[PDB]
Amino acid sequence: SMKITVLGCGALGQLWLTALCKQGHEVQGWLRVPQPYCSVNLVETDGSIFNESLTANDPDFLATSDLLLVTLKAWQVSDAVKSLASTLPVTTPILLIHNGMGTIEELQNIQQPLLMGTTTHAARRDGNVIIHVANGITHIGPARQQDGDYSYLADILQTVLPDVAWHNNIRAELWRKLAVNCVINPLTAIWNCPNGELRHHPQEIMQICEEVAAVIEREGHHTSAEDLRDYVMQVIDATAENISSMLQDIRALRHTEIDYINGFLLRRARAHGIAVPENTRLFEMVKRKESEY
Ligand SMILES: NC(=O)c1ccc[n+]([C@@H]2O[C@H](COP(=O)([O-])OP(=O)(O)OC[C@H]3O[C@@H](n4cnc5c(N)ncnc54)[C@H](OP(=O)(O)O)[C@@H]3O)[C@@H](O)[C@H]2O)c1
Ligand SMILES: CC(C)(CO)[C@@H](O)C(=O)[O-]
Repeated sequence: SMKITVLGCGALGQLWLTALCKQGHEVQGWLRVPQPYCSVNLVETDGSIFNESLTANDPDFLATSDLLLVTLKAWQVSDAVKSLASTLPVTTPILLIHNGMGTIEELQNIQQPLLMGTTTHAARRDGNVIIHVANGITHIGPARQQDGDYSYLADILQTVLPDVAWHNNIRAELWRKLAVNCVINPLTAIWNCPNGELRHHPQEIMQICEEVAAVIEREGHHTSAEDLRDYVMQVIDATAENISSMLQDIRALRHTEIDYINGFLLRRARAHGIAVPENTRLFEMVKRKESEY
């Protein structure tokens, strides 16, 4: 029924391409370097394997797509989206799913309906396959004031890769994800540790949460440092044995998403005159680790 272009055919993109294929939707990948085909290779939670070769980089397929689904790293997002937006119909919604925040600020002139999403699914590259590590929920809603009700997408996507929840205002959700990510990613990348080690660092966590709560406050959302801290510990307790995405990036010598996590927090703090010494130091530490490669 649906025709979807997936931009960013990595771990997340392949997860969605597989799911969308199993429900009989028409899909293609959009790759950085144009190629004969997009190969999709996915090991599901049980152990089953999906192997397909799909259309890639077809501009006509793009011009007649019902949705652009974007599953790029946050620093890759807005240049890639801008370059596809003049071919995609002015009416086709663009759904951004990434960690961090700050991309919407880079996409103010997009004429398409723009949607933002967070997900707790986990998918990992293991050599040449993607492994679906965990199931989860994807929260989606409008990116901007002008973007309307595309809740119909949530219904459709619930039948593809549950669970999916639509929110008329997604901001609170982005901030709560940003808060946990400001804690776990830089600290794990710095200490080279599994998430669960952070349970030994309650003072540092709480210091970061106080800074985040102060900014979220000024951005017009009711929270407290204690509430954010409680949520960080839930996430830590749930993921105790995991290697965070930022630590995985570090270990693998890839560029990190720091500019859209703590980096974005710093941008919002500075815009309001909120001193965030601890987030600043974590940001500098991650940037430094990256300069060693
Ligand atoms: N994986 C997960 O379990 C998970 C869970 C929750 C949230 N997320 C978030 O989702 C986002 C995507 O994560 P991921 O883990 O799926 O990353 P990923 O595996 O690196 O996938 C991104 C893909 O996009 C490709 N790409 C880079 N620039 C492109 C461009 N300009 N045009 C088309 N393709 C391009 C990359 O190829 P190259 O690497 O060759 O450049 C890569 O295959 C991140 O913000 C991440 O934090 C991931
Ligand atoms: C919450 C989180 C930090 C758990 O590892 C995840 O967003 C990640 O790894 O990026």
